[PDB]
Amino acid sequence: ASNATYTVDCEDYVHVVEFNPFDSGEAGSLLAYGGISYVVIASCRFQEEDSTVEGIEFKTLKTFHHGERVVAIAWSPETRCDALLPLLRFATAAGDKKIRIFTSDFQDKNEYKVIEGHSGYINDLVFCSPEGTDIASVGDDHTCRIWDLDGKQIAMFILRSPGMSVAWHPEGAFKLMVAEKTGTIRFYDLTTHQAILSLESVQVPLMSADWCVRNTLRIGAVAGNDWIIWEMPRSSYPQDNKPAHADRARMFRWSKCNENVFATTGYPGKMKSQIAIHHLAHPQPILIGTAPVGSGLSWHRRLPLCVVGGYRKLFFWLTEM
Amino acid sequence: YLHTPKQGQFCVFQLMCAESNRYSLDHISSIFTNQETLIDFTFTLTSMDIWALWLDDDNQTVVKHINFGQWNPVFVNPLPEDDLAISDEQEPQEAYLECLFAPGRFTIAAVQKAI
Repeated sequence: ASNATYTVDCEDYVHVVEFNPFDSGEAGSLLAYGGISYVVIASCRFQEEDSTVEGIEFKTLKTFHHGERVVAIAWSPETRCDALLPLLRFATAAGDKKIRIFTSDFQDKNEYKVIEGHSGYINDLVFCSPEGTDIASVGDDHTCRIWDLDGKQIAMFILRSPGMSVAWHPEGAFKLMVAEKTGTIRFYDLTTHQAILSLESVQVPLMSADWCVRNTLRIGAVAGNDWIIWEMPRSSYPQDNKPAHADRARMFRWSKCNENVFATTGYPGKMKSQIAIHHLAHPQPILIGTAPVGSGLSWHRRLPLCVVGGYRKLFFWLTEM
Repeated sequence: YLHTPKQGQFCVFQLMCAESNRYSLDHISSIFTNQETLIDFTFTLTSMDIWALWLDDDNQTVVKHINFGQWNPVFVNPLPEDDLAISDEQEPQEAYLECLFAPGRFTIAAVQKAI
């Protein structure tokens, strides 16, 4: 088990962690993490980006009182730290089945809006517009729902099982990916409000799916114990299927810098949650990390670096390319 | 069963033996049918029923029984529908797979033969 390259202390348990995938106009990479009753927004700078930094410079920028356990965080594309018009916008899902949109100027103006209408737990959410006006959410009510920033439901797709992950297509307009617990991944067009296509996993339950940003034909997921890769439009069947974890895989995320590298996490388990970093050319994980109990997995935008939340700590692994 | 071009007829008889070894038919019943084509029939002495199987003019399966002028219907299962209505929200693939693999929906032998 590799030790984490960097470790940052947190006030409480980290339930979710997400790097800002967008350019905020700052030299540092923005990071959001959700606790039991709060969301923290921080800036991270690494020695690999700036030779004036020894290891990791971690600065808390803002803390938002949430009052509920945060389960998912989505960054808005409008998020900017530019000194002329700073705007922080992100969405959260929590155990109360509500979405909260937070807006801040990083000064005194801190607003949040509550969106209601899911009848079950929300499992995942994303901003599903380049303009950052629309939010997609999925949950245990067997719905995928589309919301404006006004909290009005624009659209609703009835699922055949609980929606487990949702992702916007990185290049193609109007394409939403929805991963269902029974192994089906569906693609929806938000203009026509129609399902375009599905993929099926060989294993169940399907727990997380992500798009490869560097190769928009590739989808990766975790189902049962295994990680699964599809290459579109070649087949509805997996191209690759290999073991990820000895007992239940939970999260899958593609590296933002390398189309052959991805991370998986094991389920919040008695054997301390393993992070496994995989490279498609290798039959085994290139790195196996241990986090004592960790939830959330996110990749840095530029560096070959991933973060996992744990017990009062963030753990960072740099992958040698 | 007497097939005729305009109308079918069933007749039930009892065999009688006189003291002189002379046999005759005693006539028990006569039952008319519609223009349906008779495939098979049997009759039971426990229930005194005639069971009969036909095809109609559209070649659908018709079964009826009668105690030996009204035939009792059997509700035969229809064939699956020609068109499948697919909602604008349903993936066409899921809808067709559900129909095809539905219990009593289809027989493996047909699918294996098409492939």
